[PDB]
Amino acid sequence: TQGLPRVIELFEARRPKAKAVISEIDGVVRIEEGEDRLSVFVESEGFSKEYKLPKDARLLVKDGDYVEAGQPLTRGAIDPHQLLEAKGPEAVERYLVDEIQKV
Repeated sequence: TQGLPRVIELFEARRPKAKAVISEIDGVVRIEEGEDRLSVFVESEGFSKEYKLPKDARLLVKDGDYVEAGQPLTRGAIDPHQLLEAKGPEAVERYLVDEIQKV
């Protein structure tokens, strides 16, 4: 359990230790792995951006799936600033409040 240090981690908006990753744009998910490291490509009409992922960490999105902006690709806590610059302010409010209340 994360607990009080997590509450502090939230109220201070501090970089999560087990940082998940979020899509900066809206596009399809194309998973590519030769066996070295894992790469997850969020690709769209005008933009193609790839995410470097460690082979060990697991993810929430199967290949070919649609992802909204700021939608977490991997499992873990989410860096507030990232989703602020991704999804926008209201979603940040929602996440912060819901996590504090989760604890």
